[PDB]
Amino acid sequence: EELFDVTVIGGGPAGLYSAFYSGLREMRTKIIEFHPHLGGKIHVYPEKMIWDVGGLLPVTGDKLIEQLVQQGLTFKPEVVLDTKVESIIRNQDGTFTLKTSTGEEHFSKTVIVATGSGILKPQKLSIEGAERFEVSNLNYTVKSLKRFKGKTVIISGGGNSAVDWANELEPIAKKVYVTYRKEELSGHEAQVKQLMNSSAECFFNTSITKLIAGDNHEAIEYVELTNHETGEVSHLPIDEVIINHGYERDITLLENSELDVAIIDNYYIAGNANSESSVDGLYAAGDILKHEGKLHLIAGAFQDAGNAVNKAKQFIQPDASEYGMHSSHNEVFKKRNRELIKQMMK
Amino acid sequence: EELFDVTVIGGGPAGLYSAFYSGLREMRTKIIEFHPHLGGKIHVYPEKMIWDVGGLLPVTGDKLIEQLVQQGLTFKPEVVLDTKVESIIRNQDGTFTLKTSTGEEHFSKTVIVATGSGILKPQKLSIEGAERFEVSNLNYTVKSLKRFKGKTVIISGGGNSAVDWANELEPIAKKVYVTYRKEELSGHEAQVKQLMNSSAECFFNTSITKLIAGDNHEAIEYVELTNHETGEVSHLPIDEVIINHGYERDITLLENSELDVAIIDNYYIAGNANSESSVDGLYAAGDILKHEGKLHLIAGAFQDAGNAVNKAKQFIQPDASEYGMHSSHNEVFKKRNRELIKQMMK
Ligand SMILES: Cc1cc2nc3c(=O)[nH]c(=O)nc-3n(C[C@H](O)[C@H](O)[C@H](O)COP(=O)(O)OP(=O)(O)OC[C@H]3O[C@@H](n4cnc5c(N)ncnc54)[C@H](O)[C@@H]3O)c2cc1C
Ligand SMILES: Cc1cc2nc3c(=O)[nH]c(=O)nc-3n(C[C@H](O)[C@H](O)[C@H](O)COP(=O)(O)OP(=O)(O)OC[C@H]3O[C@@H](n4cnc5c(N)ncnc54)[C@H](O)[C@@H]3O)c2cc1C
Repeated sequence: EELFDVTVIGGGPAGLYSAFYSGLREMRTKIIEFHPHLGGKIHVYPEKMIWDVGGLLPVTGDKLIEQLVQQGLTFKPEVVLDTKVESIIRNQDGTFTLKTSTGEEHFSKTVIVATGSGILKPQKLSIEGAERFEVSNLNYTVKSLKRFKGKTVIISGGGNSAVDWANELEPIAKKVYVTYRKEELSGHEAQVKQLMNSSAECFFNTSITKLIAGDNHEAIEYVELTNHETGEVSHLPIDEVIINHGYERDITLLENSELDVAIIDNYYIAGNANSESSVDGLYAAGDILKHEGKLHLIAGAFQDAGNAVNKAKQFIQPDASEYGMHSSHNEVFKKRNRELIKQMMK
Repeated sequence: EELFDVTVIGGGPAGLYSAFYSGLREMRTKIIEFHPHLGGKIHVYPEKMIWDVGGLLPVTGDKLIEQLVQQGLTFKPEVVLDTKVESIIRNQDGTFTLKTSTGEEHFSKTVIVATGSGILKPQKLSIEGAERFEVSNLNYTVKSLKRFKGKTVIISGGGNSAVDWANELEPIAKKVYVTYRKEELSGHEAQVKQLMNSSAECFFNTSITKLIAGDNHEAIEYVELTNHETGEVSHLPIDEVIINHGYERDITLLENSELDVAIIDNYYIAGNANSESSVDGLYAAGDILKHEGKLHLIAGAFQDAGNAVNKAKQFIQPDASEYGMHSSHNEVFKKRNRELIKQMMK
């Protein structure tokens, strides 16, 4: 059949390294991700420097996502993006059937749940036809600090990530505006006092009411603002717009599944130090995995993934070795290394 | 006193990441390594490509040692190189005294044992004054493939690690010689048959009996060979000499200690999923740590190290958080990020 050895639900660090290590151990591997892009929660902070991945000199999240996606695809898994896994069923023969929000079905000998803290969607701007500018200069994350160098940015919404974004764009942007719909910027008073003594201009009881494209482009050239307590309707020229109205979560995967998988605190999968859940051949890796030695770092996701994959290989092939062969000596990389070495000699 | 918070014994991946994460959590950190150079077992294979470190695109061991050492020194720990720790003593107050082969003493609130598989020294060539040529062209490891491009190398010894080197130098070197003192090349018949089908010339019952330097330099220009069954004494011009007569191990650290530490299989530290040993404030990380979920990868060294450090911080400061703050938002990196961002904006 179309029966995979290992199917990975989720495309963040845990899922990607599962796909990678599953390929290192020569299993037919699939990875299913909700978003149209792989990478996981790091898409929430692609502009920050990341210092605590073992062996990485500091990189931005954006560059880290690049490296992880490349590593996850080394063995060319079946990649199913734009797909919400809706439920997991354990068949009587012991294999698994994954049902997507479409009803489409996937089949696997083992499943590695790497859904992290779930499906995150940024809450969209409820302005008529605002999606036109998503392809240009209407953002829901700070994709990179350089993107905003010398530009004029307005941030809609307060608190959440808003105060933190403004504080890191203040020394980079030409000007930073913040518009909040309440009275006080809903952060913690530690970082809101630096925001107000510095080069950020705040508008309270205001919201964006129309995105005005250029007569020459389709980028946002001006923005219309509206006061909720006085009533004034002003216009403002900007180079970039960033929306921060929060995130929507979807964690329904395991509730919607008929599986006696043990769950901690109504969300996390109750696992052991080897990433095993209470259902045979169903493993958890990454933020979804909870056990007494779970390390709440990206570095821990790699360990969960490797432990999960190593268990899956022996579930499928009992006489398989219990540990994967070190990459430095694994012939699985012979041809790939061949070209890399040929470039190393100039 | 000179009482450190965390002292790390061993400077490989586990030790290096312990020092880093110990610095991330703002503890006075020391790291002690036997060799003149940090890096650990990766120095045994600095010429190989490493694919399975989470988030690293394939890089050589040489480059990985570079990256790990830089990360391990991020917070400028006290680095004691060229130093063998001989024993660990638990003081009455619960702190620790580490005694070096000199008798010098180090003091710590916690110890993180990251000694891997022990102190490794390559078995030296027992030829009079052969160490003169170590600084020139007599090597005991393949430091890099490019070093040997288009060169003529003689490799002494015929063990399984001898055969592996020749097979990766065959398509790079101009010519490869292999000399073994026994009758049959004591590898496994899988790669020993590949050795003989190519441009590698083997000499059996042979060993080097004198190294002949250049009259103009002091590198080895010719090498003297001797047949152990015929008796011939031939001479051979070579560019590089590589000795592979095996390694000497030193694992006496935990036998020499009067410490009630639980040891598995007469070597490993018997730990839990949080890198705790049976002695309070004494942690183990990396290849020395054994427990049911230990991952035998560099990737696992990072998890062991992080879990150990997080436990040490709470051993030293009970009210400290049990998880270290994520690097992407940790003010401890403010000044360093300041400089990096200034370079990122051109
Ligand atoms: C703001 C912030 C900063 C951080 N900074 C650091 C740092 O500096 N260093 C560090 O080590 N860690 C950091 N972390 C932690 C790090 O983000 C997590 O450890 C890591 O992202 C967890 O990886 P994961 O793959 O387990 O989960 P995730 O990264 O959340 O990946 C889950 C993926 O699976 C998808 N998914 C979920 N449910 C489904 C479904 N039903 N069907 C299909 N796909 C689904 C999601 O869309 C997502 O793409 C930070 C976290 C946050 C929130
Ligand atoms: C040939 C080979 C290839 C490998 N390839 C891979 C690969 O591709 N991927 C992968 O993930 N893993 C690989 N590994 C495994 C990897 O090398 C180990 O997982 C890793 O080195 C463990 O790190 P460590 O810091 O725990 O131990 P080590 O690397 O052994 O570090 C221990 C350090 O402590 C020092 N030390 C020991 N005793 C003392 C003492 N008493 N006083 C002071 N210092 C002391 C030692 O000199 C050494 O520097 C490979 C291993 C080998 C042997």
